[PDB]
Amino acid sequence: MLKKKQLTVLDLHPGAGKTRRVLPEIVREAIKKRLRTVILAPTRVVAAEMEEALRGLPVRYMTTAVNVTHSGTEIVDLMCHATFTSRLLQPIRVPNYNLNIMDEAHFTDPSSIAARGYISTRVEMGEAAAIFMTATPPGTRDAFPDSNSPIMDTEVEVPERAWSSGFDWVTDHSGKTVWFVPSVRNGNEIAACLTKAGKRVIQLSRKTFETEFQKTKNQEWDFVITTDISEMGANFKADRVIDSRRCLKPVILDGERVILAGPMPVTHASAAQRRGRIGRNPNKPGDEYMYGGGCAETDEGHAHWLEARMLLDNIYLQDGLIASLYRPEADKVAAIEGEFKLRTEQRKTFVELMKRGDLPVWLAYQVASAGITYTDRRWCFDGTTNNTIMEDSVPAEVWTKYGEKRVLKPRWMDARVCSDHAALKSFKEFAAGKR
Ligand SMILES: CS(=O)(=O)Cc1nc2ccccc2[nH]1
Repeated sequence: MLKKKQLTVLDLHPGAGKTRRVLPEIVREAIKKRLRTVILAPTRVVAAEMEEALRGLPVRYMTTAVNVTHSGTEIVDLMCHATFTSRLLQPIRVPNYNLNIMDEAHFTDPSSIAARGYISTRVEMGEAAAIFMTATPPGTRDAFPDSNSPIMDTEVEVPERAWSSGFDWVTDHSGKTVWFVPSVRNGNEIAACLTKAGKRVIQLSRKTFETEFQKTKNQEWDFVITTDISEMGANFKADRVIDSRRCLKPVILDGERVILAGPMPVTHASAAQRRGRIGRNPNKPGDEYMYGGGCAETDEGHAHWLEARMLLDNIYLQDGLIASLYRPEADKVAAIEGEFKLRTEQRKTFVELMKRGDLPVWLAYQVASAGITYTDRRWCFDGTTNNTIMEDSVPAEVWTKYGEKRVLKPRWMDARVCSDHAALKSFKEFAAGKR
């Protein structure tokens, strides 16, 4: 695997031991060969699990999620996918890694897709090797891969709202269930219904995942209600997955706004990763996978692949060259390579809007490419009437940094800034000049 111009897809089935068995073998061999190596974890939770798999090996943990004192001598770096892409974008030296290892390499967040594009381009240029570790490579059509133990697969209607009757099988279960929902708001309603029926429920989403995931170890629970973030190597001691088979798709309409379309079917890869939370224990056959819909290739035209192009157009590779998306996922977007390349000062604004601003890539781009500076929040209030953001059926209002109460009406409307209470709270803080 460790030869220049090699990209290997380590596509062992879920729970086959890619992280705990294969990865330390790869790392020892890379250290022996003096390959400057990066290991990319999708989440801080996975970064911490990797430390345990790699214990004793000379690895530099570029994450506050791991407590180790380093030698200062490590040639193997470990960081999150997002951290890698973030450092590429910033005016900071990122080593030209000889070996690039991406764990949970199916992750479809923009920074992960961009990292795969940058890495696969360096490999194609002859410069580097790469290993993408996932059961579900891009364009996989198999929602029912092999498992450590046999799984009971049943197609069944799954509730997406509070229910009173007709789903006794949901609550009649005495074990632990991981339930994939298409959104935080949908999980909130299902969670409230289960809590009312006497169940102990933990909810996981991107913003809450590190903190809340620890509850699955520290407290007794009957259900975990999770969005798609638990597709990325989250492990549970569960004997059932309930899968809505639904997700939200961010969609750019007319180059001018982002909507959260759906819910609509998941990809085959997502469905296989959802299912792959169970069947992991060869001593516990008969884990259950209950699924409420079919799959479709909903990554086609999904904003994350266009956002990935906005990131890659703004990453230095060599002179004016621009990294391509990883070939198997390159047709998910219709973009002109280089169309999103920004001049130095607009690029700095773009980066700050994503890093400090915590804005979605697409929205950060609209603001930065308009020539607006990071602290100029006038655009949060001068949109068309149909861009008015609503909070509990009334227009959302903030006090501007000038001390004026104004209706939140952004010039560019991206649905992700108000997809749940937490998102809108964060965007209100932004519009007010509070970060
Ligand atoms: C024990 S340490 O030296 O803080 C490990 C480390 N090295 C880093 C380099 C860049 C960013 C974070 C980093 N954390």
